[PDB]
Amino acid sequence: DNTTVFTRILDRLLDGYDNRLRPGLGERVTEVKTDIFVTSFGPVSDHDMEYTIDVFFRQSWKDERLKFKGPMTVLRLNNLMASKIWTPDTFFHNGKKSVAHNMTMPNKLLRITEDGTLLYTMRLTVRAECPMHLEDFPMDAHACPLKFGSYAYTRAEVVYEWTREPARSVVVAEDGSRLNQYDLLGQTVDSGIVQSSTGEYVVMTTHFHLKRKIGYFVIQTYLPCIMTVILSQVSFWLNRESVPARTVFGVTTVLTMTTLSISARNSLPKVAYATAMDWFIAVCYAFVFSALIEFATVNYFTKFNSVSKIDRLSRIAFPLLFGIFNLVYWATYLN
Amino acid sequence: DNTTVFTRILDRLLDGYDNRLRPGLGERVTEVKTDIFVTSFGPVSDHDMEYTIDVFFRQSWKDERLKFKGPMTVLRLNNLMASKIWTPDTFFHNGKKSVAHNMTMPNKLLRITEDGTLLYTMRLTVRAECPMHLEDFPMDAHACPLKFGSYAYTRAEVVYEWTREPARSVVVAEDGSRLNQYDLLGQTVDSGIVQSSTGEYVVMTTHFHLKRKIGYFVIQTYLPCIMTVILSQVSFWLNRESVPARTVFGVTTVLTMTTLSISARNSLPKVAYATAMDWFIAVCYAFVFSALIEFATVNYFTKRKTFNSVSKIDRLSRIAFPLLFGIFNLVYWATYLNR
Amino acid sequence: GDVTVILNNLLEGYDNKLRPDIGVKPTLIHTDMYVNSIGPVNAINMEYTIDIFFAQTWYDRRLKFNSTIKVLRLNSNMVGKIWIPDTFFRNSKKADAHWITTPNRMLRIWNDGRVLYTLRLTIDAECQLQLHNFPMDEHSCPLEFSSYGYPREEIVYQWKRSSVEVGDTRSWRLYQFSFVGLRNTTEVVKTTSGDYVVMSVYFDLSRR
Amino acid sequence: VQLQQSGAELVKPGASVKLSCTASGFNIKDTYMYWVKQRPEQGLEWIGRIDPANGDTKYDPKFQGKATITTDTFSNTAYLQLSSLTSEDTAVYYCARKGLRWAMDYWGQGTSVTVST
Amino acid sequence: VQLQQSGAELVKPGASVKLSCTASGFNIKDTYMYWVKQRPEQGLEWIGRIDPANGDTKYDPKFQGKATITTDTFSNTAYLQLSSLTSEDTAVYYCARKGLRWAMDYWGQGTSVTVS
Amino acid sequence: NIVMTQSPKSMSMSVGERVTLSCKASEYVGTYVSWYQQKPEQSPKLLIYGASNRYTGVPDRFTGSGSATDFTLTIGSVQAEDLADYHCGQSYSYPTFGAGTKLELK
Amino acid sequence: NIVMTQSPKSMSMSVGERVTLSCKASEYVGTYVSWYQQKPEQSPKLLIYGASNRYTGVPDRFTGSGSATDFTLTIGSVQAEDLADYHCGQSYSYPTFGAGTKLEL
Amino acid sequence: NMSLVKETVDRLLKGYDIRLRPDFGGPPVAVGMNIDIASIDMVSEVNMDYTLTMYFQQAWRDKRLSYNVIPLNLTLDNRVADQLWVPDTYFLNDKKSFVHGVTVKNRMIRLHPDGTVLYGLRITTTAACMMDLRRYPLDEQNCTLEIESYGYTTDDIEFYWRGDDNAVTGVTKIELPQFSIVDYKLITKKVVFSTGSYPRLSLSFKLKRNIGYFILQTYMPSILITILSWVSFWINYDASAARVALGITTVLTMTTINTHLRETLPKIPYVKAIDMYLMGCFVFVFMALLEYALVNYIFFGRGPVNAIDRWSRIFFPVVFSFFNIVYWLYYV
Amino acid sequence: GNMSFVKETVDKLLKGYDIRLRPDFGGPPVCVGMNIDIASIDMVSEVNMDYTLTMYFQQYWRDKRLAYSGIPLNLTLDNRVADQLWVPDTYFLNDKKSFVHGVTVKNRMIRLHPDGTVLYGLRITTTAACMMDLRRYPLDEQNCTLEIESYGYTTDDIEFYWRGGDKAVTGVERIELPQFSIVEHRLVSRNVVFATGAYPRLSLSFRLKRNIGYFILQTYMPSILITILSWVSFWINYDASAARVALGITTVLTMTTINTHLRETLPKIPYVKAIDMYLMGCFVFVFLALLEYAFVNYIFFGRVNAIDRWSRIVFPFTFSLFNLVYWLYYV
Ligand SMILES: CCCCCCCC/C=C\CCCCCCCC(=O)O[C@@H](COC(=O)CCCCCCCCCCCCCCC)COP(=O)([O-])OCC[N+](C)(C)C
Repeated sequence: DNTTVFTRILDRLLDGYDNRLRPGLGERVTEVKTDIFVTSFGPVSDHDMEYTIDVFFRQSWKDERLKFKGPMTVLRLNNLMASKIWTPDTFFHNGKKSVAHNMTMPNKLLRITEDGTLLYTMRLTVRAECPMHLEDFPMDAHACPLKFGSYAYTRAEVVYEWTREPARSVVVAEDGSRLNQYDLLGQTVDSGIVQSSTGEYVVMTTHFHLKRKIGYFVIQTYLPCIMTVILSQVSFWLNRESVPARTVFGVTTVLTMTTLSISARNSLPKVAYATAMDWFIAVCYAFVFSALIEFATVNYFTKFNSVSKIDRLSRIAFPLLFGIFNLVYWATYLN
Repeated sequence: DNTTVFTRILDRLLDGYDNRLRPGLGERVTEVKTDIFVTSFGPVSDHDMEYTIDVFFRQSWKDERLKFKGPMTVLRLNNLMASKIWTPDTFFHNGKKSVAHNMTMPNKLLRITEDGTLLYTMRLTVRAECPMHLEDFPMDAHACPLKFGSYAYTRAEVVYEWTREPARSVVVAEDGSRLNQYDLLGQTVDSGIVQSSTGEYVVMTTHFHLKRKIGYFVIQTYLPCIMTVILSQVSFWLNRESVPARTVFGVTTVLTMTTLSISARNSLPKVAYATAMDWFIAVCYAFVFSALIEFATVNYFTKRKTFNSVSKIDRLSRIAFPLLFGIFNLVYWATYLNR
Repeated sequence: GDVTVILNNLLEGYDNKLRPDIGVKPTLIHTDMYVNSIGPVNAINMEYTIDIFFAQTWYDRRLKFNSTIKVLRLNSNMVGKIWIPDTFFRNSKKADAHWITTPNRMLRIWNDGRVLYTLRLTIDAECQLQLHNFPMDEHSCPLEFSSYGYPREEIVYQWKRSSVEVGDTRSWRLYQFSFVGLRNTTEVVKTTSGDYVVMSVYFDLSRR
Repeated sequence: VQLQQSGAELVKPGASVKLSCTASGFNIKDTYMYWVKQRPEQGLEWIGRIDPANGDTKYDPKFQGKATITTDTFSNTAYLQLSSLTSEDTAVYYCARKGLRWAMDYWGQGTSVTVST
Repeated sequence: VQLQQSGAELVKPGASVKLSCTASGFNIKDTYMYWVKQRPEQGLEWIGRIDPANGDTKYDPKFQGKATITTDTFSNTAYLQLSSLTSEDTAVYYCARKGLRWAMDYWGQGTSVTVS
Repeated sequence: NIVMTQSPKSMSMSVGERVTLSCKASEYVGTYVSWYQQKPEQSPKLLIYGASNRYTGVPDRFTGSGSATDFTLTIGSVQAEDLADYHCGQSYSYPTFGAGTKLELK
Repeated sequence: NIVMTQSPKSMSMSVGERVTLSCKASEYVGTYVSWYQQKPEQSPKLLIYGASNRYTGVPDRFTGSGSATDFTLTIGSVQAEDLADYHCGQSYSYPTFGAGTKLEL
Repeated sequence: NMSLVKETVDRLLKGYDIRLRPDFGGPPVAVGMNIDIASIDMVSEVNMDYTLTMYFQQAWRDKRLSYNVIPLNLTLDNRVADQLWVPDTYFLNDKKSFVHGVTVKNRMIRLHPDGTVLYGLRITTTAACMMDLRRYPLDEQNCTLEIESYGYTTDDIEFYWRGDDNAVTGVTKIELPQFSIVDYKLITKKVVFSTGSYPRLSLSFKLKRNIGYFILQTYMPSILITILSWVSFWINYDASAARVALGITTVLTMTTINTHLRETLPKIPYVKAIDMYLMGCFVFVFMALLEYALVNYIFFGRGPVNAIDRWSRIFFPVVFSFFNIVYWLYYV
Repeated sequence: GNMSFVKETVDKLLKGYDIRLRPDFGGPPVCVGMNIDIASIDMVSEVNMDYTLTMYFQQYWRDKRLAYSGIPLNLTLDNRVADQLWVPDTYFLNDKKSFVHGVTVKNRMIRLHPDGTVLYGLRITTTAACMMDLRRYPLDEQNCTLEIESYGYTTDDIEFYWRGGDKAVTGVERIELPQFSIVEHRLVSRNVVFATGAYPRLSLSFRLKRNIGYFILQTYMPSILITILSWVSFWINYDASAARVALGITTVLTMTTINTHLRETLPKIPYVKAIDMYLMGCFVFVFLALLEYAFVNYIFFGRVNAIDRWSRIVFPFTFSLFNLVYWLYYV
C-alpha cells in the first residue's frame, strides 16, 4: 500500500535490534545532548523545602542501528516506538516525586532522522529539593538546584552535554512563572562528575536563583508588630491615676504581641536557629514589656498628684529608641 | 543443569492446568484453612469510624493437581506461580481500602508440598469499618470487627476454617500496637454463614476489643473545665463593690466554657446524641452560669455613715457551690468510670 | 475435564469487542443493586459515599452450552475474556472497585447463555444539598448510571422490581441524617453522540 | 470412614501399655486425631491431639507426662503410650478425628483398659 | 582528525575574499564549527558560529554583517565571506571544532589575510 | 481452661413431648459447641456441629441454639430411641466437655 | 558579553620551578573555561577543558583548577620547551578570549 | 450478521500500523473536538488551580478503518483504543488528570463507514489557573484550558472545534459556590516551540466573584466595628477605663478580622482591595484611640476639652463616609 | 563487532533462564549483600508516627546461570531486563507507603559481573513507621528503625549481610534534618522466627535527638514570661480591683490558650509530656497569684501589705526553684 513503505522501514529498523544494549556498548561512549524548556516554574513550598517545575526535558543521541533510507528524512513517530529502542535512563538526583504526564496519550516525542540522530522530549513535573537557610528570613535569596544524570551508566559509558550553549540550554517561558512569594532572577547551569558507591557519573546542574518578596510579611507581621509597639507607647501620654486604663494597654499589647509571635514563627517549618523576623519580634516584645515595667514603676510611685518624670522621659526615649532600632535593622538586612 | 529437574517438575505441574476452576470442582468442597497474624494493629480513626490492621494473611488448601515427586518435598517457589494456579478470592466484608504491599517484589509466598498441600500467605493493610457507639465517650469500649469471606464461591463450593485452634488462630505481634489512645485487650474469632441474593456464603469474623484511655481527655477537657468552674468560685470571695472585677470573672469564665465546649466536640464525629463529656461540660456550664446569676442577684441587692456589709447570698455560695460541684463530681465518675 | 472443554469451546472464535446482537436488536441488561453502607454526606464539598454490590444480567447467545452442568460459577479471571457492558456512574466524582485479595468480581454463566456479573464498588457521587431551612432539609440524593459508548439503539437498561436492596441501615455512617426511603427511575438523555438510557436511584435523607 | 482400635486388655499396675488406633478411608495428614478419656458412668475428658503432618502434640495439663502420642505414617495408625499406670486408670479410651467445625464426628469403637489383680 | 585550511590571501581594501577550511576524518554535522580571529601580537577574537546540521548561524555583534559563514554537506566544508576589507582586518583566521565540554578541540593551520 | 456445665442432671419425660436442655461455658466460645449422642455400650455420635447447625444423618427434631455463652439443645418430640445421655463440648480452645445428662422413659 | 581578564602579561623566571596563572571572569562561567598554548608561528592546541581536566597528550605537570568566577593554571617544574603564550577563554556563553600570558627566561 | 461484523472488524485490524498516523506521508489529519462540561468543582486561590470534569471527544478520519457492506455505525469496546491510532492530545496547563475507571475505563470508539473514528473520554483534570488578586474580592478570574498536540507539528495534524461555537456546551448550567461564569471563548491558534510549530485550541472562562458573602462577613463587621469606635466620643472624659477598653477592643477586633482571611488565600506580596479597606478602617480606629489620648493629655496631662470630642463627633462620620465613597468608586 | 558478540551473549544467558527458581535451588542458600546510600530523610512526623526516607537500596548476590566468559567487562544492561531475572523478594516490615521512582524511566540499575555477580540497585522512598515515646517531649531522643527482611525465602534458602561491614550505609553524616539531628546509626543482622519458618533480617536504625531552640523561641519563653506578667499584680495597690483581676484573668486565659493551642499538633497520647508538665506548673503559678489576690481582697474588704511583700519575694523565688528542678531533671 501507500503506507506500507514506512511500515517495512520500521520493521527493518527493529529487526535484530537489542534495546538492552546502548549504542556503542563495547566501542565508544554514548553522548547525550540535553536541554530543558521550563514551561512553568511552579510554587516553592517553604515548609517542605522543595519547589515544583514543569519542563519539556529533551534528550538527543546518536544510534547507528536506526539508520534508514526512505522518501522522508525525519520519522516523526509516536510514543509506542520509544519503548522498543534504547533510551537513556536519566533521573533527577534531588527529585522527590515527579510525574511524567500521560493525558490523554503519553506526553513523549520521538523523531528518527536518516543519519540515526534521535530526539526524545518528555513532559515532567519535578518536585526537587531546595535546601534552604532561613537565617535572613524573609529577606533571603535562594539557589534552588535541579541535578540530573544517568542512573546505571557511569562516566565511561554515557556522558551528558548541553545541545546549545550552556547559557541558552535552559529556557524559561515568559508566561511561565507560578511563583507568588518569590521571583525568578535567572538560571545557572553547570556540568560535573559525582562520585558514588557504584562509580563516577556525569551530573548536570541547573540553579534557579530566587529572591523572596516581603510584601506579605510587611502586612501580616512587621506592620502589626510596629502598630502594637506604637499603641503600647501611647499609654505614656495618659493620666497617672488611671490604673485600669494603663493596665489594660499593658496586658492587651503583651497578649496580642504574644499572639503575633505565635502566629509568625509557625508559618515556616521548625528550624533551630532564629530568623530576622524572630529578632524583630523579640525586640518589639522587649519594648512592650519595658513599657509595662515603666507603668509598674510609675504606679509604685503614685500617691494633689504631680505628673511623673518617668512618663515625660519615656514619651521621648521609647519612640526614638524604636526608630534607632528600625533604622539599624532595616539598613542592616535590606543591604 | 542441576536445576533442569525443578524446571521440568514445574512445567509438568503447569501442563494442562486450568486455573479458572477450584480443586475438587466435581467431587467435593474446597476447604481453605486460614490464620491471621496481626503484624501491628494500626491507629484507630475515630472520625471515620475505621481502624487499620496490617496482617500476614495466611491461607492453605489442598490441590490434587499439584502432586509431584522430586528431591524437595516442599517447593518454596516465588510469588509468580501464584497467578498461574488457582487461589481463593477471599475479600474483606467490612474493608474500605486495603493494599497488598508490592515493594520490592510482591509480598506473597507460595509453598507446594509434595502431597498437593498449598500454603499461600500475603502481607496486607486492611482499613476496615468498626461501627462505634459513643454514649460513653471518652471512656467507651469497642469491638472492631474484621469479617472475610469467599466472594464468588458459596458454602457448597468453598468453605473456610481456622488452621489452628480458634483461640490461637489470630496472633498479634508483641510490638503490634500502633494504637495511641486505645488499648487492645484481646481478640475473639467466630465463624458463620451469611445469606445474600446469590447464595449462602461462609464468613469468618474476628473481633478486636479496644478500650479508650482517658489521658488526653483528662488533661485537655476535664481539668480545664474543673479549673474554670473553680475560677468561677473565686468571684464569690471578692467584694460586692467590685462590680467590674466580678463581671470580668463571670464573662471570662462563660467565654472559656463556650470555647471549651466548641473545642471538645471537634475531636468527635458530628453525631446526633450527647456523650458523657458533653454531660460533664453542660453541668460545668450550669455551675458557671449559676455563679454569674449569683453575682447578678448580689449586685441587685447592693445599696451603696452606714457601710455595706458582706452578702448572706455570697456567704452560703462560698460553701454550697463548691460542695454541690463535689457532690456532682463524685457521682459522675462513679456512674461512668466504675461501670 | 468437563468444564475446561466447555470454557475452551465457548472462548474459541469469540470477539469481546462486539456486543451480543451487534446488528440485530439492542442488548437488554437487568441491573440489581445491594447498598452496603451509605457513607458520610459531605456538605462543604457536596457529595456522599456509597458502597454497593452492583450486579448486571444480560443474555449472550455465543455463551450457550449443552451439558449436565447448569451454571458455570467462575471467578474474576473470566471477566476480561468476554464482553461486559461499559456501565459508568454519571454523577460520580471518583470511584473504585476493590482489589484485595483478588479482584472482587463474580461471573456466572448459565447454559442458555445468561450471564450474571457482580462487582463491588465504592462511589463518591455528587448530591446537591439545598441549605435553605437548615437544618430542616430533605434531599433526594441521586445515583445515575448509564452505558458510556452504547446508545439507546444498542444497550437498553431495565431494573428488577426488587432490584435496589438496603442492609440493616444501622451500622451506616449517616450521623446527622436518616435514611427515609428510595425510588428508582429510568429516562433517556440526549447528548452529542446519541440518546442514552439513564437509570437513577434516589436516596431520600431527612436530617436529625 | 472406619476407625478401629485395639482389643480390651488386662495390665498390672505400674507397667506400661500400647493401644493402637487404626483409621481407614482417609489419610490422617489433613485432620487431627483426638483421644478421649471416658470414666465409667461419667463424662468425657480430653487427653491429647496430634498433627501427623508435623508431629506436633499438645496435651491436657492433668494428663501431662502420663500419655505420649505416636502416629505411624505408613501403617495409617496412631498408638497410645502410657508409662506409669495406676490402679485408678481403669476406663475406656475413644479414638476420634476432627470434623467440619472442629467437632469430633467420626469415632472409634472404643477399648476398655482394666488395671486390677 | 585533520582540519586543512586555505592559503594566504592578499587583496586590495574594499574588496571581498573567499576563505575556506575542510574537515577530514569526521563529519561536521555532529559538532559546531567555530571561526576565530587572531590579530598579530594580540589576543584571540571570536567571529561566529554555524550549525551545519541545522543551518543556524550566530555571530559576534561587532562582526555582524561584514562576515557570514556558510557550509555544504557533500564536501564537508566550512566557508567564510568577508566584505569591505580594511586595515584592522589584517589577521590570521582559524576554524575551530567544538569538542568535549565546549572546548574548541581541533584547530586549523591558519590563513593570514593582508590588505594594501 | 474452659469448663462446660450442663443442667438439669436427669429428667424422665414421656414419648412425644418437648424436652429442652442447657449448656453453659465459663469463658467465651463463639459458635464452636458440639452435641453428642452416647447410647449405652456404644461410642458417641455427633448431633450438632457448631452452634445451631444440624449434622447429616440425624433426624430433623434435634434443633440447636447458640450464643456467646448460652447454648440450648431442644427436641420437638422424643421417641423411644432417644434413651441416651447427651454431652456438650467446646472447641474454641483445646476441647473440654460437660458432665452429661441422662434420659429415661417412664 | 563575558570578559576574560587574565593576568599578568608575561612572567620571566627560570626552568624547574612552580609558576601559576590566573583568569578572572566578569560574569558567571561555571567550569567551562579552556586553556591553550600559543607558540610563535604555531596554531593553538588544547590543554585543559572544563575546569580541571587533562587532555590527551598533556603531561602531568600541567594541572588546572576552577571555580565559579576565579580560574587558575598551575605549572609544576616548567621546562624550556614550554616557553610560549597561554590563552584563557570561556564557552558558557558565546565564546570570548583573554589577552594572553607569555613566558620568558 | 454477527459473522459479517466479526470478519469486517478482523479485516480492519489486520495489517494496521499503530505507529503511523492517518496519512503518514501525505496531508495532516484534521481532528475536530467536542467538550461537554459536566462539572467545575474546586476553583481555588491557595493552590491557583481549578478542577474540571468533562466529556472530552475527538473526531478524525482514518481511511484504513473504512467498510462498505455494513450500513450502521459500529460502537466497539473501549479496549480497541490500544489497537487503533489516536492523537497524542495533551493539556499544557494541567497538573493532575485521570480517566475514570468504574466499572470499566470511561472511553469510547464508534467507527463509521466512511472512516470517521468517534473517540471520546471522560476526563477529570486539575488545570492550573494563575489568579490576579489585586482587586480581591471584587475581582474577575480568566481561567483557561490549553489543548495542544505533543509530537505532531502543524504539517502533521490540525485542530479545530467541532462547531466552533457549540463545540463546548454545558457551561451555562454550571453553578459555582462563590463564582459565576460570565463568558466563555473558544480560540484556535498555533504555538511555536524550538522543535516545531504545533496546533492549539484554548478554552477559557471568565469567572466573576460573588460579592455578597464577602460583603456580609468581611466588610460589614469592619464597618460596624468602626461605628462602635466612635461611641467613645459620647462617653464622658472622666471615665478613662470605658473609652480605653472600647478603643483597645476595637483595635484588637480589627487586627483579628484581617488575620482571619489572609490565611485562606496565598502568600501574595501585594495589597488586595479588602486589605486596603481593612487598613483604612484600622487607621480610623487608631486615630479614634489617639484622639482619646489627646483628650486625656489636654486635660489630665499637661495641666498646671469638650470641643475636641465635639469636633470628632462630626469629622469622623464625614471622612469615613468620604472614604467609603472613594473606595467603592474605584473597586467597582 | 563487539555489539554482535554482546547481543548473542546476553541472548544466550537468558535463554533457558528459569525465573521461578533461585540460584542453587536444591543446594546451599544464596548470600545477598546489601548496602544503602541514604539520599535524604524527608521528615519525622509525630502525628502519624512515621518518617519518610529516600535511599539508594542496592543488593548483591551471585547467580551462576548469568556467568559469561567472552566479554571482559561488567555489562550494564537496560533496567527492563530485571523483570526477566531472579531478584530477591526483599520487603520492609515497618513500611507504610513506598514507591520506586519512575522518572524518566524506572529508577533501577542492573549490572552482570563476568563471574555471574549481580548488582541490582533501586531508588526507593519509604514512609516507614516509627513508634515514638513522647514522654520527654520536646527534650527527647527517638530511635527510628528500618526493617529489611526476605519474605518468601527462609534461612535455608537465602542469607542477608551488610556488604562492607560498618561501611554499608553511607550518607547519614550529610543529611540535615530541620528539627532533629542524627546522633548514631547502627547495623544489625538477625534471624527472626515466624510460624512459617525462620527468616533473615537486617535492621538499620538511627538515633534522633531533637533540637531545642525552636521550642524556646516558640513555647518556653511565652509560657515563662506570662508568669513574669502575673507578678506585676503584686506591685499594684490592693484597692485597684479591676486592674489586678484583669491582669490575673488574662494571664490565666493566656496560659490555658497556650496549653490548648500547643497540644493540637501532638498525637492524642494518654501520658503527660515534659512540656505539658511545664505548662501545668506555670498555670499553677498564675492560678496561685490570682488566688493570692483573692485572699487579699477577702482579707481587707471582707473582715495586707505584709502578705503582698511576702508574695513579691516568694513567687519569683519559688518559680526559679521550679525551673532548676525541671531543667536539671529533663537535661
Ligand atoms: C494590622 C494592620 C496595620 C495597618 C497599618 C495602616 C497604615 C499603613 C498601611 C500600609 C502601608 C505599609 C504596607 C504596604 C504593603 C505593600 C507594600 C510593600 O510591601 O512594600 C515593599 C516593602 O519593601 C521593603 O523593603 C519593606 C520595607 C519595610 C518598611 C516597614 C515600615 C517602616 C518601619 C519603621 C516605621 C516606624 C519607625 C518609627 C517608629 C516611631 C514591597 O517590596 P517587595 O514587594 O518585597 O519587593 C519590591 C517589589 N519587586 C520585587 C517587584 C521589585
